[PDB]
Amino acid sequence: GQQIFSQALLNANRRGEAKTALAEVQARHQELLKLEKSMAELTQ
Amino acid sequence: LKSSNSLRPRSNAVIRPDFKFEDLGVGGLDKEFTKIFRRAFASRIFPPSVIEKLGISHVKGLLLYGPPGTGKTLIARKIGTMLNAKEPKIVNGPEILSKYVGSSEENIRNLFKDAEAEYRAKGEESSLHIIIFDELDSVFKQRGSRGDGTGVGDNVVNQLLAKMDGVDQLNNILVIGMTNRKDLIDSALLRPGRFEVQVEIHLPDEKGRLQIFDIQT
Amino acid sequence: SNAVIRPDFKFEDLGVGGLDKEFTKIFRRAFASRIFPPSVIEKLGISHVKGLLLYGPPGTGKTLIARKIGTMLNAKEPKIVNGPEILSKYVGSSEENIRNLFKDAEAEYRAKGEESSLHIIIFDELDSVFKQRGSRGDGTGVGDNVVNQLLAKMDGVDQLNNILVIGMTNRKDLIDSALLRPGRFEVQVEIHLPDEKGRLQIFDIQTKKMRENNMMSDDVNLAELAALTKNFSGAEIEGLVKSASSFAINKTVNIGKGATKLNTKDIAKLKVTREDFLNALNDVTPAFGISEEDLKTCVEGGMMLYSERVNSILKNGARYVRQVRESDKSRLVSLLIHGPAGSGKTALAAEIALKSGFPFIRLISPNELSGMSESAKIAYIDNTFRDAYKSPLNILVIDSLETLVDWVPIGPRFSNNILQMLKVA
Amino acid sequence: AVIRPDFKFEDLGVGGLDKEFTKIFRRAFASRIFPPSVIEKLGISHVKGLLLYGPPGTGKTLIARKIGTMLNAKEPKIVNGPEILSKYVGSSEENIRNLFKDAEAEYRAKGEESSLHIIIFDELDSVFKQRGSRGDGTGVGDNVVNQLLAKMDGVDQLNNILVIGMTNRKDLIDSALLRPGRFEVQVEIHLPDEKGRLQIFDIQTKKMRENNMMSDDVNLAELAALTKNFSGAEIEGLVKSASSFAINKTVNIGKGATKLNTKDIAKLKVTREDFLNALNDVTPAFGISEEDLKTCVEGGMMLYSERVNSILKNGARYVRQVRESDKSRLVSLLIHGPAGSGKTALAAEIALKSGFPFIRLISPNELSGMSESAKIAYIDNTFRDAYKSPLNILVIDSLETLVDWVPIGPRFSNNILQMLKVALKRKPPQDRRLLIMTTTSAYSVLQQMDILSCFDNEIAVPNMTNLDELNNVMIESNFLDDAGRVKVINELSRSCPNFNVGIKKTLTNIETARHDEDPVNELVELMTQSA
Ligand SMILES: Nc1ncnc2c1ncn2[C@@H]1O[C@H](COP(=O)(O)OP(=O)(O)OP(=O)(O)O)[C@@H](O)[C@H]1O
Ligand SMILES: Nc1ncnc2c1ncn2[C@@H]1O[C@H](COP(=O)(O)OP(=O)(O)OP(=O)(O)O)[C@@H](O)[C@H]1O
Ligand SMILES: Nc1ncnc2c1ncn2[C@@H]1O[C@H](COP(=O)(O)OP(=O)(O)OP(=O)(O)O)[C@@H](O)[C@H]1O
Ligand SMILES: Nc1ncnc2c1ncn2[C@@H]1O[C@H](COP(=O)(O)OP(=O)(O)OP(=O)(O)O)[C@@H](O)[C@H]1O
Ligand SMILES: Nc1ncnc2c1ncn2[C@@H]1O[C@H](COP(=O)(O)OP(=O)(O)O)[C@@H](O)[C@H]1O
Repeated sequence: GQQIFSQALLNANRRGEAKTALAEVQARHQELLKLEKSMAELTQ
Repeated sequence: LKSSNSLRPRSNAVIRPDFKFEDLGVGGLDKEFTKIFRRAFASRIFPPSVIEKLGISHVKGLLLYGPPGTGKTLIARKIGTMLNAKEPKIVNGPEILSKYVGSSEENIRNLFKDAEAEYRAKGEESSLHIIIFDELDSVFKQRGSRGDGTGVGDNVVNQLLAKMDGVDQLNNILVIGMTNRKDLIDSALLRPGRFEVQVEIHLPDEKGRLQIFDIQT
Repeated sequence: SNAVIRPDFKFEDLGVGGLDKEFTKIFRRAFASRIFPPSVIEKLGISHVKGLLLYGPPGTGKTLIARKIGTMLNAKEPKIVNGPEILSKYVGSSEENIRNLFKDAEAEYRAKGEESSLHIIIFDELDSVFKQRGSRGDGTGVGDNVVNQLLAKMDGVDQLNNILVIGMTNRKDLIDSALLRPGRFEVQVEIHLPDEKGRLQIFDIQTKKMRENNMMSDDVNLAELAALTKNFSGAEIEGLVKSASSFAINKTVNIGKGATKLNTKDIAKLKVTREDFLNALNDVTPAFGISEEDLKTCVEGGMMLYSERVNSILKNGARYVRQVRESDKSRLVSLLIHGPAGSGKTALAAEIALKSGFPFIRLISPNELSGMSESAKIAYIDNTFRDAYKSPLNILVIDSLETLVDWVPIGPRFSNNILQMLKVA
Repeated sequence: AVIRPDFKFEDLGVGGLDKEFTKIFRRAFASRIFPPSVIEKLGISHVKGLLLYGPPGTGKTLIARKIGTMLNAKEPKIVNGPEILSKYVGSSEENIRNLFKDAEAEYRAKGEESSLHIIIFDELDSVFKQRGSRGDGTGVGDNVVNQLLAKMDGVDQLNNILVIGMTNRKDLIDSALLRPGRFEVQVEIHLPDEKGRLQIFDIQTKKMRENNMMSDDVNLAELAALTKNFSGAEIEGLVKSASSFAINKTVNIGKGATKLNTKDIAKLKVTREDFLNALNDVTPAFGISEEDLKTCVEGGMMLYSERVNSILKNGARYVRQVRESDKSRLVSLLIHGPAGSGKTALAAEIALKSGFPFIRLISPNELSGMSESAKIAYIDNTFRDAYKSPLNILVIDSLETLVDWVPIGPRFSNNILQMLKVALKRKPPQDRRLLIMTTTSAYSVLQQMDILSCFDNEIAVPNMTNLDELNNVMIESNFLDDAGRVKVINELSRSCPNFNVGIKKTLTNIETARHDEDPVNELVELMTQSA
């Protein structure tokens, strides 16, 4: 005769993968921007 | 639209003057309908000018109580779905409790955002909103009483108190509750400004029985 | 340059009726240090108070005050927080949230020193989360941590000296003790029901624009209405006005019977009459004035002076009422009426009571206690006596003492504990 | 090294707690004064853990704040409790074992030469609660205790760390940390005594007195006398509250507009009455007593007869005896007599005149509303409290009512009675003295209880009977003029010479007759029926 709650904790899981889903998009993004710049010159 | 002079009761009336109490389909109760419709749905028909010169804010609460199987939910339903307003946000009795440390009270907070948003955005011309608590007497019990050994029986009531009448105003809502035992609801919920009009619904008299029979068949 | 409280300011413009003696204290203790030359107060080597608590029964006006203080004081925008809004799911987000409120005050205080502007945060309803740490409430242990964080941040090891916190509640005895120490929530004020003059002030405030827009009949007499509404709190006068308006306004549209009656002529001469108010007294009813209805009901049969001894006893009673009213050292007087059963005792006692005009009148009878357990009875009785130490003048009436102590001659049987309680009390 | 060469502790804010300062200094930093060589030669290890605790608002935070600047210490690391915790898994634990790197690196670097590193945990009880709480949830509330415990017990020979943990409630702390090697020394900080009270007032009013902002009228000694149970925080609140009154005489807040008399700004000065108003404003939160006895004698004495004087002299004799002798460590007295004659006032008066450190009264008034077990516990705690101070006076009121006597059963609570019977014969602990005065009105009932054998001496209080004493009380009460007071007594002499009333009823009748008709026809009339 009593009753219980529950809680959450965010675990390295996100400490890494979610921060990586910023760093690893913008950085591959940096590679893609470089590609785009080179293609622009090539097309010219 | 825009009327230079001689404006209407309401460009988009909630009751819409083609209305009479023989259309609802609830027999018997007749004085109750009069008192309810006068105390609540009378201040939302007159032109905004006179009401604004009168400075009276519309009543934002309705309580129906009575024995089992008398017609309460019928009234709630007909009021919900025979008007000109946004759709009701129904909640059943213990539909609010949630698992984690902070989800029930967040759920209670969730119910008001569209109303505050539209009131903030527009003001006095926001359409009415309605939210119906079913079987109010399940969770909202007197604070400090035996039971709810867990610390929920207070926080839930607390959030609702703070949210119906707080430092930030709001006057485009109408909340209705239904129950069989009004002696257990918290006392601070039954003051003017929170659930103002209370109505008992009793067993029918004989003529009312004749009315109900004619309504059913 | 930025003296908060606005060089010309009057309590009259706040818009709160009654409570003329509290604002004096609040402003004297709280804001009486911040509108003075900094050099002087620096010499005085004191620190501005940083706490405020407002407590009382529901509907007495303890949220209006906070709002007006927030809005009228030429400070930063107030930071409102509703009661249980702090908590959060993830571990450690609740405690972090309560220390996110203080960041900007500290941010200003490091830079501009003692020239920062006041910051004000209002906690609505304190007692929900800040209970006395130590019990077993949830099974997780969050509330203790939140109380902890607030404790450490209000005073702590670092000085802020440019912040103010306001709090409201209906139950003050559950707040954890450490909060109430001086240095945290210093000034504490009770807000209670008004008297007659406060009632008149409130009626004046509410029906203000009423009158100047020429929508009130000339028949209504506010003094009479203030005299009628005895135990009304501040939040039910507004209900009365609303109801009176509904009665007055219903006479035109005729909701339900038939519409289209709304026409310029009818609505061009709206005027709330006195009858409307009297009709509205039948809709709104007090919540604290629930016992005087019993007393008036006890003399329903009516008083008939079949003799003169009746007159003599009544005069003696009135004499005693006068004596207690006029004395200063006689703070307690007790009387007894005895006589054969059926002789009409209760009616006479109530009948004396109702003419007194005292602020506070209450009655205990076997009626109220029926169905209760013993512990429940003793608790109720004690509560009722402790409630009678508030108002300056009070009247209490006990009915049928013998039946309260549950006497039957067969045993004899009776309950001793209640008897002792009454004798002691 | 470990204390600055330029320091004497006189300059500091902390005052009134000097014994505690010496104990901490002796047991904490003493071992780090000599060169290291001595300590190992003596085979003594260093202390590692400290605990400070007391009621809320006693000054512990002030100490914790100033000690760092006080003793040439490395800037202590301050962390409040609930910030160690964090969202992500493993973050709290690493956070705990993220504090000790600098000291440990210095330790590996420089052996025993390493300087002292001090870290203080404000609010120790927040996170380090009992590690057997249960709850079936996220276990971060336990592994933190394990992490600190590992880094503090299995230290790997780190002998240059002192942790100071401050709390308001020892009981909530996990017991695993209260053991040798781990928070060995515990120092209690309790409420100040009178002299420290004066120190605190002086410290608070330094800057005031220096700048000539206080009137010479003010007398600190009187104020220190008045504040019976005020802690330092309450004293500061008093100071600023008293200041607010002086402030609020030039600036008239609310009323009128802002009217600042620029001349009186330079003549601002605080005065005694302002302090008195302030005393009326603030109240303490401890209280205990010294008010109930004062209100119990509000009506005051009249010395209407010699009997009062004789009784008072006897009481003075007894208090002298208990004060002087060391073999008499317990004395009990009974005061019995007719109902309403006035017993309670006399005992209260004697106790008040005694002037012992320790005084309380027990009355049915306090105990009202409680359950039997609660009453038993209350009385027991009160007694246990009384066994503390070197000298003690205890008063017991209306014993018969405490035992719930009604003569029809006769019904009464036996448990309370027998508890009292055992308790009134208990000699206090060694080298303590106690003096009990109990009052009653039902001597015969007590005789039937056969509890008359634990009373060393009994005192009667006969009510007055002679018309002279009536004249005395009447002249003291100023009921009427001189001729009135004469005529009434002349009339009463022949109306009813034999006379037996008491005292309380007399005052009541006097007041009533004053209210209605101070002629004979009321006062004498009532006086006659009552007798
Ligand atoms: N006055 C009435 N006129 C017509 N039908 C009615 C009336 N009162 C009740 N009924 C009939 O009763 C049915 C059930 O009533 P209702 O939904 O009000 O139950 P309830 O009163 O909410 O009961 P409970 O207290 O158990 O929740 C309705 O669908 C309707 O057909
Ligand atoms: N003394 C008063 N002066 C002015 N207005 C008042 C007064 N008393 C009540 N009112 C008005 O009536 C209402 C009082 O509601 P309020 O916001 O005070 O709730 P509350 O009393 O704080 O309720 P609770 O304390 O239970 O939360 C407001 O509309 C307020 O303007
Ligand atoms: N002078 C009077 N004295 C007594 N009763 C009077 C007098 N004049 C009128 N009455 C009427 O007499 C009735 C008194 O009945 P009441 O119930 O007070 O009697 P009671 O003895 O108190 O009741 P019970 O027998 O239960 O003790 C009421 O109807 C009251 O109006
Ligand atoms: N010499 C005196 N002896 C006793 N009472 C005195 C004396 N002088 C003045 N008084 C006043 O007489 C009153 C004595 O009342 P007290 O309450 O002591 O009566 P009591 O007999 O203890 O009451 P109870 O009958 O309830 O036991 C007090 O107001 C006290 O101040
Ligand atoms: N000797 C003293 N004893 C107690 N309080 C003092 C003393 N000297 C100054 N104070 C004042 O009392 C307060 C200290 O309270 P604090 O120790 O923070 O209470 P807590 O026990 O909650 O930590 C400060 O505001 C300080 O100015």
